[PDB]
Amino acid sequence: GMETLELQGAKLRYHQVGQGPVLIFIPGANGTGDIFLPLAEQLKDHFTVVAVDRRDYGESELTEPLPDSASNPDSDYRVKRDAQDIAELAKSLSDEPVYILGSSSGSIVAMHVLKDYPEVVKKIAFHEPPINTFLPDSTYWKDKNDDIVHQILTEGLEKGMKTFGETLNIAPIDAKMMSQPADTEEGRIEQYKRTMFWLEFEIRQYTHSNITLDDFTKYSDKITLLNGTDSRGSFPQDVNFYINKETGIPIVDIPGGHLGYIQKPEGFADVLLNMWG
Amino acid sequence: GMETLELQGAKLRYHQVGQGPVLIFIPGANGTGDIFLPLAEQLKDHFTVVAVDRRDYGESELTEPLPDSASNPDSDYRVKRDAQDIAELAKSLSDEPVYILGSSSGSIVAMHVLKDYPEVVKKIAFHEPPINTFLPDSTYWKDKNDDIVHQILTEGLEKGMKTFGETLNIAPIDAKMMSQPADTEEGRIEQYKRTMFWLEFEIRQYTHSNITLDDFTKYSDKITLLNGTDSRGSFPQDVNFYINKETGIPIVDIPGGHLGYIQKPEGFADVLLNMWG
Repeated sequence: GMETLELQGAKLRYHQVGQGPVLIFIPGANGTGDIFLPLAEQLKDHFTVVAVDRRDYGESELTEPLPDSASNPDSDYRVKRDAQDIAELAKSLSDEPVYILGSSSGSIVAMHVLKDYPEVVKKIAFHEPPINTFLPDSTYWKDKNDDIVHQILTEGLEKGMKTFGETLNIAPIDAKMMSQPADTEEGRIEQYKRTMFWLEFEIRQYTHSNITLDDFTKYSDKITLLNGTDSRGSFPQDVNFYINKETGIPIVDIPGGHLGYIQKPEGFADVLLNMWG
Repeated sequence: GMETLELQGAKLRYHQVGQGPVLIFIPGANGTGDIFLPLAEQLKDHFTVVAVDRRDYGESELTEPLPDSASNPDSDYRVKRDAQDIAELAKSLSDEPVYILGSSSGSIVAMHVLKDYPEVVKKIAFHEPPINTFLPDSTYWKDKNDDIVHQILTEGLEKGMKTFGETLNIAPIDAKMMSQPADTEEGRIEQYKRTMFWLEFEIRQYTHSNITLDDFTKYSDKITLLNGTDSRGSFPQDVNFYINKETGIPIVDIPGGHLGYIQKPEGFADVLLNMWG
């Protein structure tokens, strides 16, 4: 089983194995203490090894939502919160100061532990830290860092709905508006989760729904098949062409492309109104 | 404000505007009824226009978790659930059958409405549906569909931690293991959310933490700077080089690369044991 320390705002889960003085390992960008278990196995005879799931990852769970300003690139809430987690964890296990090793972003947490709770630090190791703040060329790296983040949020969205549109033969215009990044940071990540949910839970399950031609001839007099006039050649229109030629349901051409209801709202209306109004 | 219909397992939110017979619009892959508002504005004088947030998107909220088998590419739970939402929505607003238009995946929902609740369907329109099941070449498109999904889950993970590793000058080996896709579907999307959380809430906030050289000289006798021997040249090691040359904290070389604690667990141990044991 996995150990639990209940602290302010989170249930902190850790692995613990061995005998002796306490050795705490703080994980980097992966964030889970399991990456240290093959290391713990070697040291188990000489230290009580503690490998923590930092509070936002793995078996740890938040009992309170992250403060809203945590998304601000400048916030320091999470890194101080993680360091207090480690100090509180050391105090729960040992009456003397403990050994601490951090790697990558975990060594940055380790830097904040020494700075703010040195009383728990007997000895400490910083393994390959990527912090840039004190470097004479800090600005160069901080700006490089902000650039790739903003890139990835924007480029990840459009890269998926392109190979897709390209195999479905949709108009480039149409893929653009569909994978148009939102005008905001949270709205970019907002849109980003939807797009993943749509991938895993919608596209495969719906395009292979159990629908047959008998589901079109049954009430075929109630149906209309709509093709946009800007998006000829796309896979969706070939579907309509097949339904039409096997069932006799008419195809009505309607302005705009695959998003014609919002591309040409007035023309879409006029066709709908002529159809049903 | 936005309207609410409470149904089994979800609070279904919709927009409603206009006068006359009911016109329901079912959104496609974006999943939210707001995409139809410029269209509703044109029809508002001739229909009561209803533009639904399908239950997994937007202002709609699940009151029960999706059934676990929803992630199976073959599941039909969500598409039948969405169609029942529409039938229940039509019944709540109109004593006579209503007009229904679906687009893209929403027209696939519309196909399931006609099939299962035709009593609510007065007239119905399928706008450019991407369903392939009944086509003579179904298999060709279904297999194309599964391919891009499995691609995107795998290729999205590694594409971000490459431009990153390349600007931080980390060893290719090291980027590989860090953006190594998990051996499972949920574990690929599992790892995938962590990676996004790490982007937005960790990398910028930690690498620009407020740490100065005085946070290294203060208890510098307790500190050790660790560089892996396989990852020379990377940005993290230049950080250590700077700390070392400004403060006198020694650098201990330790086997493995940026993930040496798991790459060379036995060698990492021996160096740690010689250091502190």
